[PDB]
Amino acid sequence: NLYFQGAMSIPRSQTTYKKKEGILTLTEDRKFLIWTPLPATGPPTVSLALDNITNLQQTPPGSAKVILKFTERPRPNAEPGAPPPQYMFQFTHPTDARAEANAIRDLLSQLLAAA
Ligand SMILES: [Cl-]
Ligand SMILES: [Cl-]
Ligand SMILES: [Cs+]
Ligand SMILES: [Cs+]
Ligand SMILES: [Cs+]
Ligand SMILES: [Cs+]
Ligand SMILES: [Cs+]
Ligand SMILES: [Cs+]
Ligand SMILES: [Cs+]
Ligand SMILES: [Cs+]
Repeated sequence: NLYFQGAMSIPRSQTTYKKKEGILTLTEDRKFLIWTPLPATGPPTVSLALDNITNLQQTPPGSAKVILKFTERPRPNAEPGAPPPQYMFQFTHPTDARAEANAIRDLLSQLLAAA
C-alpha cells in the first residue's frame, strides 16, 4: 500500500558550533546535515552524511543552553578505545531556540529511520 516521505520544509537555524555563529540546515536532497559559519555565503564547515549518524541527543528543556549533539560512526583507523566523532550545535534564536532544535531533531529522526 502507500508510501509517504516527510514533507515539512528544511529549516535554516541560528546555531553556534565550536564557539562560532552560523546556520545549521540540510542539503536539498536531505542526505547531509550541514553547518556554515556566518556570513553563510561560504562552504559548510561541517557536512555529516545522515548515513554516518549513529546518535542524536539533546539538552533537556530548562537547561542553560539548547544543544543538539550528533554522533558519527567511528573513523576507519580510529583506535578502539577512542570516543566517536561528535558535533554539538547550540541553538541561539533568542525566543525560538528550543522550538528550532525540536524541528531539526524531529526531521533528522524521521530521515534516519527512513534510511
Ligand atoms: Cl529549553
Ligand atoms: Cl518526536
Ligand atoms: Cs529559522
Ligand atoms: Cs544512520
Ligand atoms: Cs543508532
Ligand atoms: Cs534555555
Ligand atoms: Cs575504528
Ligand atoms: Cs567536533
Ligand atoms: Cs543568534
Ligand atoms: Cs526504512
